[PDB]
Amino acid sequence: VQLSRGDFHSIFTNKQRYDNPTGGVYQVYNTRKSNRKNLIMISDGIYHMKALLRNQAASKFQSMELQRGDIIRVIIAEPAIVRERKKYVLLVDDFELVQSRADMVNQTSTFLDNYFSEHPNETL
Amino acid sequence: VQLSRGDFHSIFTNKQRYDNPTGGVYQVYNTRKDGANSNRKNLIMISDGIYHMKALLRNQAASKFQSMELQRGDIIRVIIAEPAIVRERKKYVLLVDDFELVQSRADMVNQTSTFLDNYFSEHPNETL
Amino acid sequence: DDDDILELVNRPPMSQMAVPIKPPESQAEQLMKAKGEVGVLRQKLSMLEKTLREHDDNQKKLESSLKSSHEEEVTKLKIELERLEDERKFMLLEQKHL
Amino acid sequence: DDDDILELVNRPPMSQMAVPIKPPESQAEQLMKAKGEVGVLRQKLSMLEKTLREHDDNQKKLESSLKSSHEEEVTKLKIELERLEDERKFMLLEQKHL
Ligand SMILES: [Cl-]
Ligand SMILES: [Cl-]
Ligand SMILES: [Cl-]
Repeated sequence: VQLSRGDFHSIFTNKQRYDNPTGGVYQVYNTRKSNRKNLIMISDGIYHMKALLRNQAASKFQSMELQRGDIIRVIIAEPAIVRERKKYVLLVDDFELVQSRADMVNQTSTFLDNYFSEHPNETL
Repeated sequence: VQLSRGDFHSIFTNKQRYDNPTGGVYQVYNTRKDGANSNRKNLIMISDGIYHMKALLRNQAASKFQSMELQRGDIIRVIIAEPAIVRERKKYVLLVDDFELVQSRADMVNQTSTFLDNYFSEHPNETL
Repeated sequence: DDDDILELVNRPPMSQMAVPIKPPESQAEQLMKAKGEVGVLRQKLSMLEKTLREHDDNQKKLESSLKSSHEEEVTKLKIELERLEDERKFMLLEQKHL
Repeated sequence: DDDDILELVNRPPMSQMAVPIKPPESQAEQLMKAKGEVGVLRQKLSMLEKTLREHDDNQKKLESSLKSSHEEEVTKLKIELERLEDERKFMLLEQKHL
């Protein structure tokens, strides 16, 4: 399955994407294998970023025991910029499993926050 | 270790014992080791050292026996009981409502005891 | 086989010291029974609240009806009193004695 | 720390389709809450039954009091009608000279 390559950059730079950041296909990059457990790392194939699972997504991710390599499709989400524009997060309220334990599309992706620290003018 | 020897015979032949069949020290002879919500597990075999007889655990005795996982060899002291003979003086039973644990898993005092009902079937002139 | 003996489990004990104890229930059975009871109690509460509102509504209706019936009776008697007061005044006016 | 991110977990969601689901509770935790809720609902029902009983009794006492007050007023008017009937009877007896 193909990921939504570079979509994390689109979420914070494109207004129509920022306003409705759903339908993206992403790979779980890292998890803390409570509350901290809802904070995961996800990959779009180019960039990796933090995602905060909330509501039915937090309950689903936990019961399904999802982990690094699993590919998900985001259904309900909100973008969020915190700590004086330094930290980026995708608040995920709902998603579906697309593929379980897939091989990592990108092992050496760029942290989204590191990209926006070098290009601060691009963000909405 | 010191069972009330032949007490089962005393309970069904002596009026004073029949009217208060308590304080006896007996050893669990056999248990049904049932489907969790069944009454059959409350029906056990007990020994006085001479005879073995059926005992029906009820009330707090039934609850204590199963939570304590009591079994063959355990020695108990009966505190609340009623003698019964059902199906017109054919089947003997001690209805046990309460008891206290004396000793856990002692060796059998008697492995070749006589079944009380077999004793009275042979001697009908003495059972009341 | 031993069903006639098992029939004695629930015979009333001669001793007042023999206490009945419900057979153990798994946490699963207990939780399900508690959820079942919550649902029935909510249904009974929702019903009884509707009944209380109906009884309050019916009291207001019946009291309004009672007061109207009472005011109608009082008005009839007051009209009758006025008629008799008028008969007395007519008698004094027409001086029938000549 | 990532506490600035974690504080967004209960932030009210933009979507009405995002539903809060509390973390799994064991059967032991749920049993205590369910038995607690049973106790509360049985108490609410007990108080509501008492309230329906009180209301019905109050409805009866108000009705009885209202009827007592009405009958006293009605009696007073009938006694005044009797007084006027007697006054006219006496005026007529005067007219025919006894
Ligand atoms: Cl993480
Ligand atoms: Cl047996
Ligand atoms: Cl409780």
